[PDB]
Amino acid sequence: GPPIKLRVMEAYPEDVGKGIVRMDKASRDKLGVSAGDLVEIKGSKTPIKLRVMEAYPEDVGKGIVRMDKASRDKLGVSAGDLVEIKG
Ligand SMILES: [Cl-]
Ligand SMILES: [Cl-]
Ligand SMILES: [Cl-]
Repeated sequence: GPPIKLRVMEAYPEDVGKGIVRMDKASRDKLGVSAGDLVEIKGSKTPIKLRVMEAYPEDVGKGIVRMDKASRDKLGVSAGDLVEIKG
């Protein structure tokens, strides 16, 4: 559906090495996606796809997505950057 911009932040250690993105309900609902769906994320390198998982309560309403450093490096983005996401 429509793309949205979200601030990428580092995965909690619990989630390092899972090909996932933690996204909150407002973000998922704007994108039209569910947990388990793949989303495409754009950065300075070529885009990647990650699997949506429900945000942690600590992060709800903050406009962020969490993904691990391997994902950010593959995207050519840093923690704190805005990234474009699309379902
Ligand atoms: Cl998982
Ligand atoms: Cl959520
Ligand atoms: Cl590189």
